[PDB]
Amino acid sequence: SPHSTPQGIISTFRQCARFQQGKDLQQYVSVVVLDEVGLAEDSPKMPLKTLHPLLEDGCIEDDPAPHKKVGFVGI
Amino acid sequence: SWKRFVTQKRMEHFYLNFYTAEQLVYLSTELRKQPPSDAALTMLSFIKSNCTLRDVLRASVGCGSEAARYRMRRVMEELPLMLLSEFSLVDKLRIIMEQSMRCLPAFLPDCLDLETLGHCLAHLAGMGGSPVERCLPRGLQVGQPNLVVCGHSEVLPAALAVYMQTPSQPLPTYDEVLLCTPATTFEEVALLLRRCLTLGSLGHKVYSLLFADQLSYEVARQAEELFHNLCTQQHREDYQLVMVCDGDWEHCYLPSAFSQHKVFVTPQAPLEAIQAYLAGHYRVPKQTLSAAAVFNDRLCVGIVASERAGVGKSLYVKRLHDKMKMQLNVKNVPLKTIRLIDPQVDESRVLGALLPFLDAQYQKVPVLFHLDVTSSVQTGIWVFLFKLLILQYLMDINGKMWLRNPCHLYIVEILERRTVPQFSFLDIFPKVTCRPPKEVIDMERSDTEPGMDLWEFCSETFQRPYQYLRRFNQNQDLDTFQYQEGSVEGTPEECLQHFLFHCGVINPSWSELRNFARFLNYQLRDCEASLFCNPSFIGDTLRGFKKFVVTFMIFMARDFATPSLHPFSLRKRWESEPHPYVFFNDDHTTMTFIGFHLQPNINGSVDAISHLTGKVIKRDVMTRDLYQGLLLQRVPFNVDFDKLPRHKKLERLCLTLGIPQATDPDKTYELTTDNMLKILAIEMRFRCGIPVIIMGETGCGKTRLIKFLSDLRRGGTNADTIKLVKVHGGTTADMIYSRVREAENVAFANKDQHQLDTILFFDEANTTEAISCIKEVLCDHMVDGQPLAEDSGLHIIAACNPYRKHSEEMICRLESAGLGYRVSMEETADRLGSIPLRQLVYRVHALPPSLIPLVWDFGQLSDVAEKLYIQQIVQRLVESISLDENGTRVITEVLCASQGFMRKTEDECSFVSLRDVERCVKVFRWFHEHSAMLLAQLNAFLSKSSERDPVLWSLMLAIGVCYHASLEKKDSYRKAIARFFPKPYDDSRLLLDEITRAQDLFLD
Ligand SMILES: Nc1ncnc2c1ncn2[C@@H]1O[C@H](COP(=O)(O)OP(=O)(O)OP(=O)(O)O)[C@@H](O)[C@H]1O
Ligand SMILES: [Mg+2]
Repeated sequence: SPHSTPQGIISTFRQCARFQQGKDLQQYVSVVVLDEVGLAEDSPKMPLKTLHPLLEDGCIEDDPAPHKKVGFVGI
Repeated sequence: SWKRFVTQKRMEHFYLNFYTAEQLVYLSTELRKQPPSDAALTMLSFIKSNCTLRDVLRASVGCGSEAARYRMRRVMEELPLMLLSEFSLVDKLRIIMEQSMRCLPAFLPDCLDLETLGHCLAHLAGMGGSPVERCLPRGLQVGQPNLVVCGHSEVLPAALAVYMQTPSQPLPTYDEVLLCTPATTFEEVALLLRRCLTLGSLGHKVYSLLFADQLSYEVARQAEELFHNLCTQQHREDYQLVMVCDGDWEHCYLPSAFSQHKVFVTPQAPLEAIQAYLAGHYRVPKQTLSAAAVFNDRLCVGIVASERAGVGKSLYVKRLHDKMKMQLNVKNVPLKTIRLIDPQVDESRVLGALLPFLDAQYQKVPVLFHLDVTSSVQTGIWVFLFKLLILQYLMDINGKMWLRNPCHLYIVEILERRTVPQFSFLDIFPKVTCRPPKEVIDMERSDTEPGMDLWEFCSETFQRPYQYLRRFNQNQDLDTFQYQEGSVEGTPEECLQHFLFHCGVINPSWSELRNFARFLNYQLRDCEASLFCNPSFIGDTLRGFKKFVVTFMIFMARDFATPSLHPFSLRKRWESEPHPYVFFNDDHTTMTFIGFHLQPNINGSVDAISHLTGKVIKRDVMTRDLYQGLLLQRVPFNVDFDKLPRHKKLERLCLTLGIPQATDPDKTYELTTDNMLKILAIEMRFRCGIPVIIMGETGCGKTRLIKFLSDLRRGGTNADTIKLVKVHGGTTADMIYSRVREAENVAFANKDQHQLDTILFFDEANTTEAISCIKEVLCDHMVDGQPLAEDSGLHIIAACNPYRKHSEEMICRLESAGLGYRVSMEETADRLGSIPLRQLVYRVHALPPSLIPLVWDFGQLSDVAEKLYIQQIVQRLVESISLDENGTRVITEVLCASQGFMRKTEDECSFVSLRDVERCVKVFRWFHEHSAMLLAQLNAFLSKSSERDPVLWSLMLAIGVCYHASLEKKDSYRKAIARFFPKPYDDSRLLLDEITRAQDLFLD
C-alpha cells in the first residue's frame, strides 16, 4: 500500500528465508508474493528500493546464504 | 490534573517556559548533582551565559525554603496514616498522586520540584548581565500581535531587520525566534507565546514566529487558543509579538486568523546593513582566545563559496587550520568536519556530531568546525544556517542543546546554488569567494579572493611541468635540462598561463589542472629516470628526445584530463577519440607504445597514425633522425598487438604494468588492443593519482576487466586483493564508510604480508544519493571527515550507470499498463529535476559536479564480443549437459537473434544485456532435465486430444518464457527466430503451437 514501509518487505523476505532454512532447496522453495505493488511505487517511504538487493541475494546488509534466496512474484 | 498543574506553574514561573517537559526533568535531576553535566550547563547558558557550578550553587540558596522541608516532613509523617486509612489500591494511588503534586521531594529527594527549579532559573537570570531592551520598527505596534506577509525569500531578511532596530543589542536565540515547519510541535509554539506574554521577565525582548504558514492546522488552532487565553489572564500589556508568513500560503490558518493585524509596511534593510550588523556581532574581541584570529577580521563565522567545483574551498579550510596551528601557539587545534549528504538537512545528525565537543575543555579553546553542504542537499539549508549561525543554537526535542561558542570558528563550505530577491541569503554572511585559474589571471593579495597557493606552486607536481613547458615554448634546449628537487622558478601567473594554454580545456577548475600537472609530472619523472636521459650512455644519438616526449605527453594528457561529458547533457563516446599511450617501463630501459603507429613522411618528420584507420592523428611529433635512432635501440614501434600470440601480449602487458610474471589467470578473457588500452588507462590513473570513474552499460565488461587485472597482478597468491560493492538505493553513507574502512585494513594487511595493492570497486554508485560520500573518498581522500591513510595500497574504482530516458512509445506502454500509475508524472517526487525517475532506463541520481570532468566511457559491447560471450556460455552448457554441435549452433544463433530483435524493438525493450542470455540458458537447462518426463506427460495429454527433439523443445520453451511472454508483437519475434531453427521447425506457427501445448499440459 502507499503506507507500506521497507521493513515490511524485508521482514517478508526474512520470513520466507526462515521457512527455507534447513530444507532441501532442490525439493522445497519459499516464495514472496507482493499484492498491489504499484501502490507503493512512488510513495514517500520508497519501500520498493529494497527489492534490488533482496531479489539478488536476499540480504541488504547480512552476508549471503543459500536459504536467503527465495522466489518472488509481484502482482 | 498534572497538565493543569504544569500550566499553572508555568504561569507562576516564567523561565520554565524556556524548556520542555523532558528538558525540565533532565534539569531537575542534574542540578542536584555535583557537578552537573556540561549539557545541562549549556542548556542553562541560554539564561545565564557561561553557567558554572558556582552559579547553580548560588542560585539554589533561597529557593530551598525551610517551609518546603517542613512540608516534606509533614507529608512523610502523614502518608503512612493516610494510606492505612484507605483500603483500595486506587484510593491509595489517588492519595499518592495528590501528595506528589503537593510535595515531590518527599518521594524523590534527588530531584527538584517545579517551584524550586523555577526559582533557581530566575536567580540565574537575575545574576546575568544587563537585560535585553529591544524596540520594534515603525509600522509595528506594541501590545498588538503583528503580522507580516511576504515572499519566501524575504521571510528571513525581514525578521532580521526587526532586530536590526537595536544593533547594539545581542543577537536573539530560540527564546526569541521560532522557525516553523510542518513537524513543529505545539509545545514549541506554546512556550514561545508563554515567553512573550507571561510576566517575570526583566527586559523588553522581541518574539518572532517565522514561516508560520508551514504550521499544521491543529498546531495553529491550538496556538491561537493559547494566545487568546494568555491575553485574557494577567499578562504583559506591552508585549512585542511578530508573525511572518509566505504570501503564497497566506490562505492558511494562522495568517488568516490575524489578517486584521496585517501590517503593510514590510520591514527591510539594505544588504550592507545586515552585513555590518552580523559582522559586528561575530567579531571576537582581541583578548578572547579564539579560532577567529586567523580569519579576516576576527569573525567567528564565515562562508566559503564558489560558483563551480574544484576551486579551493577545502584547501582554504586546510590552510586556515594550519595557520591557526602556527599563530595561536596552542599544542593542538581540534578540527571537526561535518558532511551534509541528505537532500533534506537532518539537524539531528549535526547535533549528534557536535555534542562530543560540549565538554568543558573545549569551552575556552580554539576549535574549528567545518560544515560541508554537498550538492546533494537541496532543502533545509537556509533555515539550518539561520538557526546555527544567527540564532547560535541547535536543538532536538529530546532535550540536548548546542550553543555556538564565540571561541570557536564555524566555516561553511557550499557551492552557490543560485537560481526572486535582489540578493541571496548567503551574501549576508562574511564570505570568501574562490575563483578558478582564468578568473584568477584576469581579475588579478586579498584574503577573500585567494589566488594560487604557494605551497602547490613550489611543489614538484607544478614545478617540473612548469619548467619543462617554460623551456619548451621558447624552444630552448631540453636535452641538458634536469629538474632539481625543490627548485622553484617563474611566477604563479606564468605557470597558470602555460598550463591553461596547454591544458586543452578552456575554463578548467583547479582539480583538472592538478590532474594534468600530476600526469605530466609523473611521465616526465619516468623520462628523467630512464636510460635515454641517464648519464649520456648514447653519445648524441637521441637529439630531441625530451622535446618529443613533452609534445607527445601534452597530447596524451588529452585523454586523461579532458572531460568526456557535454538536464540530460551528460554523454560522450569512447571510440570517438584515439588513445595513443606511451609508457616508460619500471626497468628504466624500455618503452611501451600502444594505440598508435609512427609513420615517416616526405617532410623528414614522423607522424602519428591510428593503428586501425591509418589516418593521421597528430603531425610532426618527431624528426626522422630521432625515429631512426630509437629504432636502432630496438624500440617497439608500429607494433600490432592484435596479431601477437597470447603469451606475448601477456608479457608486454606485465612489463608495462611492472609485473614480473605473465601468469595467465583466465584464458577466456580476450586480450584485444582495446581491452589492453583500457587496462593501461586504469593503471596510469592509479599511478599518477587521478580518480577512476567509469560509465558504461551493464554487461559491457567492467567487472571482468577489473577482475582480470586484479588476478594478473595477484600472481596466484591467495589474497583478497579486490572488494566489489554493489551499490543500490538502500546503500547509506554509513555502509560506504564501513566498507572503505574495512578495505583500508585489508589493504594494509595485504601490503605488509604479500606486498600487494588492493582494489575497491563500487558498481552502480549513482543509484543512491550516498554517491556524494563516494566523492569524498575519491577526490577528497577522506572518510566521514577523517583522512585516508596514504601508502596503504588501496585503490578505489567507481562505475556509473548511464543517464538514459525511455522512448516515448515505451513510456506510453508503461503509463497504459493496468490502471495506470497511481501518481502522475507531474505530481511525482521521485524525479531527477524535471524528469521523473520511472522514465529513466536506470534509477540513477545526479553526479556531483566534481566527478563530471573525470567520468570516461568504458565503451559499448560490440556484436563480436556479444557473440563470443554467448558462445562461451553455450559451450559451458554443452560441457555440463552433453549437447551436440548442431544444438550449440542453433542456440547461439537464436540467442543472438533474440538480443538483436529486442534491441531494435525500442518501443517495448529499453534494456538489453548478456545476463538475459544466462537466464535463458538456465531455463533451457531446467527444461532439458525434466524433458524426459514432461514429454511423456505431453504424449499422454495430446493422446486425449486425438516426435520432438528435447533440445529444440527446451529451446522453444526457454525462448517462450524469456522473450515471447514479455512482448506484444510476438509474431515478429517468432518470424525472426524461425529462420534459425532447423526444418521442419522453421515455422512461427509451430513455435506458438508447442508453447500452447506446454501451457495446456501445465494447466492439466
Ligand atoms: N590555488 C589552488 N586553488 C585551489 N586548488 C588548488 C590550487 N592549487 C592546487 N590545487 C588543487 O586543487 C584541488 C582543489 O580541491 P578542493 O578541495 O578545493 O575541491 P572543493 O573546492 O572542495 O570542490 P568540491 O567541494 O566540489 O569537492 C586540491 O586537491 C588541490 O591540490
Ligand atoms: Mg570540498
